[PDB]
Amino acid sequence: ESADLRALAKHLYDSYIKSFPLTKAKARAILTGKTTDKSPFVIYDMNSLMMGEDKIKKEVAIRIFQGCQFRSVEAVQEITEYAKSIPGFVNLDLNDQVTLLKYGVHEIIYTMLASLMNKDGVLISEGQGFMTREFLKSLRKPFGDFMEPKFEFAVKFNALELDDSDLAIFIAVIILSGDRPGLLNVKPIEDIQDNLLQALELQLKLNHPESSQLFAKLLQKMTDLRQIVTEHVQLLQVIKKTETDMSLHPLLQEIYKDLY
Amino acid sequence: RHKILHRLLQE
Repeated sequence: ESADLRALAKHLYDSYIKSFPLTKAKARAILTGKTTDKSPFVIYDMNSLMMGEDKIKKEVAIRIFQGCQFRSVEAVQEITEYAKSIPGFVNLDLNDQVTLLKYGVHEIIYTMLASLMNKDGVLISEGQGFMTREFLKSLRKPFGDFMEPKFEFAVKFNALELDDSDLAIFIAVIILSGDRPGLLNVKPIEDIQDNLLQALELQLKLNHPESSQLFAKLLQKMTDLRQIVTEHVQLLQVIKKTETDMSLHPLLQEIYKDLY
Repeated sequence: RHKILHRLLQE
């Protein structure tokens, strides 16, 4: 009933808060100025990047890309701990848990990256940097084209005005996708997803009662996400080939090989 | 295969 679905929403929200250092709430406070914290160091060019080494952790495009690579691995780790909190996930066949993460994590990375983004740029290093969109486009190819589709997506997605409590359920729904290639036992995955989808719908009616068919708009975006992921795998396929002075992190190698 | 993913899950 309604009560059970509310309890699921809250269990997931609490779990989201623990798993993810920088929430959409903190990120929006930073981006609009309303936090009382020191504003993020702005990285709008080659020099500002250089001066900003002190606030974050061979050639420039490549160094940015390898920074993006470090953060992804951490995201994958955070998303993995979050999954394990989704009721019934750890009782699935372990090979299915792996498959779900393999195909889901980048979809959640782009969903959650939108929390950190406006039309002008993206917070980095847990809100203490802000790397402009023009700077990321200005990078020499193929690195110029890497982040721009994530900005395009974020701009539309941010218009739905979801908060953390909505996003916690949406992300869980994405992870429990019964149509991922190679799943061994779909039915228990779908049973959990059906339950999350009802929890998401109730949440969207309660938390945005003036927004009608937010639930439906939000499901349509789950398909947009698969595109950006496929588009992204192919640019990475290109980068793997056309560049040599850079190795992909082993965890990201696991995820991307034999993927879409 | 997926040794790290396995490790992160079994943790």
